[PDB]
Amino acid sequence: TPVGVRSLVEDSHLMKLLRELDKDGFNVDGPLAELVALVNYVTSSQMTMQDLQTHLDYCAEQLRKQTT
Amino acid sequence: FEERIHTPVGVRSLVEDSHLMKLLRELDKDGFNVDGPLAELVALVNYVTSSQMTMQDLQTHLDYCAEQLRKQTT
Amino acid sequence: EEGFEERIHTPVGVRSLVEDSHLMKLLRELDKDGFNVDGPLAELVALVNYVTSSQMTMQDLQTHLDYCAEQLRKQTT
Amino acid sequence: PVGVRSLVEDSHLMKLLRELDKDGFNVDGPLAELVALVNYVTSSQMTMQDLQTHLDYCAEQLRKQTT
Amino acid sequence: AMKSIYDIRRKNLNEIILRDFDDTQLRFAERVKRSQNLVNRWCTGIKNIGPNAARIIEEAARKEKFWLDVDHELDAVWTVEKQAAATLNAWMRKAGIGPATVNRIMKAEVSTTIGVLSSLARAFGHEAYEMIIPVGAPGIIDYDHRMYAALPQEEKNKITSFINFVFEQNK
Amino acid sequence: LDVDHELDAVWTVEKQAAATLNAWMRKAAGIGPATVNRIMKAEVSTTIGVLSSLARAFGHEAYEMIIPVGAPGIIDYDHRMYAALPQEEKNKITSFINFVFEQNK
Amino acid sequence: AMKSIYDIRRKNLNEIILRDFDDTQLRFAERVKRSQNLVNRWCTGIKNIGPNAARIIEEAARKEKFWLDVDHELDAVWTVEKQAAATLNAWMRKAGIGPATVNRIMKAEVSTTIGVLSSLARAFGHEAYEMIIPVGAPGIIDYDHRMYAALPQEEKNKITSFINFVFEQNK
Amino acid sequence: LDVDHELDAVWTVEKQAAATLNAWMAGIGPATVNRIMKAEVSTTIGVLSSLARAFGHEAYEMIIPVGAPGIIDYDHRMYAALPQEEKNKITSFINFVFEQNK
Repeated sequence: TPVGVRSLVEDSHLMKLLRELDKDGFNVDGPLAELVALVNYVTSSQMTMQDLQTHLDYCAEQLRKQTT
Repeated sequence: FEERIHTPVGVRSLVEDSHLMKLLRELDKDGFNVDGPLAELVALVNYVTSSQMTMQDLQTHLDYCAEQLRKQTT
Repeated sequence: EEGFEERIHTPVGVRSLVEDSHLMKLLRELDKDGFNVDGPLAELVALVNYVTSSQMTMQDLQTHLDYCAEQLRKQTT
Repeated sequence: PVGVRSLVEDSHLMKLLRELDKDGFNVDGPLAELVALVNYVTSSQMTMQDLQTHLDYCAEQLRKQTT
Repeated sequence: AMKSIYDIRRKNLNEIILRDFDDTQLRFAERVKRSQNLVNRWCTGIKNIGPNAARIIEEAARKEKFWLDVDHELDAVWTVEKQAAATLNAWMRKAGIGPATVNRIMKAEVSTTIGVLSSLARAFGHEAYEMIIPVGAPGIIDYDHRMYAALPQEEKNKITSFINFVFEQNK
Repeated sequence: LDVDHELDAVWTVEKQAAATLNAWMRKAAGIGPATVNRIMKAEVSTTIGVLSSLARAFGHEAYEMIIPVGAPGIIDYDHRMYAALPQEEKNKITSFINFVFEQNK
Repeated sequence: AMKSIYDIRRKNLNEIILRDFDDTQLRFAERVKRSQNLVNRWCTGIKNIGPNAARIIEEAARKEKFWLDVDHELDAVWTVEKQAAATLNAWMRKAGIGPATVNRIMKAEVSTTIGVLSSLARAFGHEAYEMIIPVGAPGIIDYDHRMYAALPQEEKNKITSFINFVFEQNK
Repeated sequence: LDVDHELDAVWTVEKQAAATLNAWMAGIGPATVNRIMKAEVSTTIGVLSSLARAFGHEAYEMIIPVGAPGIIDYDHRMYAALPQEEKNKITSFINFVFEQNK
């Protein structure tokens, strides 16, 4: 569910796994960079969708008045 | 009446039969050529039919777009 | 010569009807000769205003749909 | 956008997680998450593309009414 | 595309002949005093209904002036077997054959099997489900199949998905 | 493969009748005849009169079971549900299709 | 809902006043032969403009009948110191002299420092920027400030991002 | 803190002129101007005005604050230049955003 995916933004199990592995001495910054992109994408993509929501709501409100 | 006709219900009411469509049809009877006048009313009424349909059509697509965005959000 | 109604099919023609159509010309001098055409005059007021108004909403939506698709572009392109 | 879509099918993390699974360490939690995040990229992109089609339709109808 | 006047005129011409003259172009040809071919060309759309005909049509159709020019869209609201041969008969019209299998004439007042119809139909080249229904309202055959076939699958889903959505918003 | 993704980079009439009827469950058809309700195996060729009653029972009609829905140029939609639509909504479906056709050259 | 007739008449009346009879509504009051108190309550929106007054206004405006009811939008589509003084003058209409915290208050000549300007403005529960606003407020965006402050930050960003896009599409 | 965290959300006049001019990247006197950017002095409204035009902007723009109420944060120069019909789109949208709460 999307509620789950939004919660994957901050401190996922993948996040908790990747951090302790970096402390051991092997460079996981390549992998760590990838999770950053996706997690930011979740945030950003969800920000845009809600922005569209408001604007379609607005468009539908103007249409309602002219037709009803 | 004046508020009625200014409601969308009222502007749609003018499509089929309005006093102006009654009025213009009487003037034509006497030999006055209302080609110019009558061709405009028809256009005005046809824009009312046409734009109301488009708006209803856009209404359908926006609720489709909103339907999908819910599922991605919800 | 070229026709009358071919221009009036276009929205450029319908918008031009907003102020001073031949129908506007017609009803006003008819009023000046003593018959009450306020009813008819009012009907043309509603339609012409609707043209203005509906055209205004559509451009407004034009702007908002451009906005929505500008944001969509970024996320998918 | 191209980069995040590329993560879908072939990513270092998906290779990484598939190497850790063989050891005996159960990565069901971490692996289930990646799949979802990845699936969200396919899903959200198809929807956005879908919305792109309908806004362009809506824009088309308005142009005809306005032009 | 958004309607020209010819569209509305013809649409109104079409509805008149149905609702006043029984959807037969000759009965209106008789009242309007014009050739049934010209009438057919207007109805089919092959010829744009002129301004003058539109007035003559209104006279002939007993309609008030410019009614034909006005869009009235907001105005308010048989056997399988014999049609299988009626289709086949109309499809014969282009002998008793029947080049592949068959030898059923066919009378078509008896129920035939879908295999025989399928074998009959592809003789003409057409499918077996055509033309099973007279109303035709149940289906969009308007679209060119080639154009739909050519669409990437991704574009099909959009088409089908919007259809399904329209279905649920009504009933 | 628990990973749902739609992109990497960038037959005869009797079997269709059996398939379409297999789809109309989830949504005992005798009622009428109980003989036919083994058609699912596609071993028999039903007559059009009986298939019509094996459609008209559902409120659907005969042809809907025998349309080659799998064909690329045949849209998969419920034909009975499209019949009942107002012309306004029929036009909306037709209008979007032709738009989508004009896109993609 | 958006644009009733009273609102249209009001806009056309203000247009007439701004266009023809320029600054003062007293000058239309003279030509229309009606109280300037009445002419003022039409313009600002307190009293709506009825059927009879509309034509009277038109008759007084030298326009044709129902022009006032017709929306004409489709066609439609200085010193800082003296301002700070004239603002402080107009703020003295609505504390009264003496205030506190400052003296040397000269109005006409001096170009005060923004700190004092602020101390003068803030003493009236206002801000310094308001004192130095241009003739007409073109960049302002009138709104209720309490309500914008009350919006969630997510709703603020949606408002602000839209404006910028609007700017971009206009340059 | 690398990722966005957006979903989880969360003064004097001379300091504003410091920020808003720093935000704004004859020209009368250089040292006069070189002081203003780190505050340290209070400028006159007459000098405030002529300085603003250098960028195409007005006087009040540089000393206008952005607290919670007045943080409708936009370029005034750009807004002033808009046609009226399009200004209407902004205020219609804003006033709709209000209504979506209560």
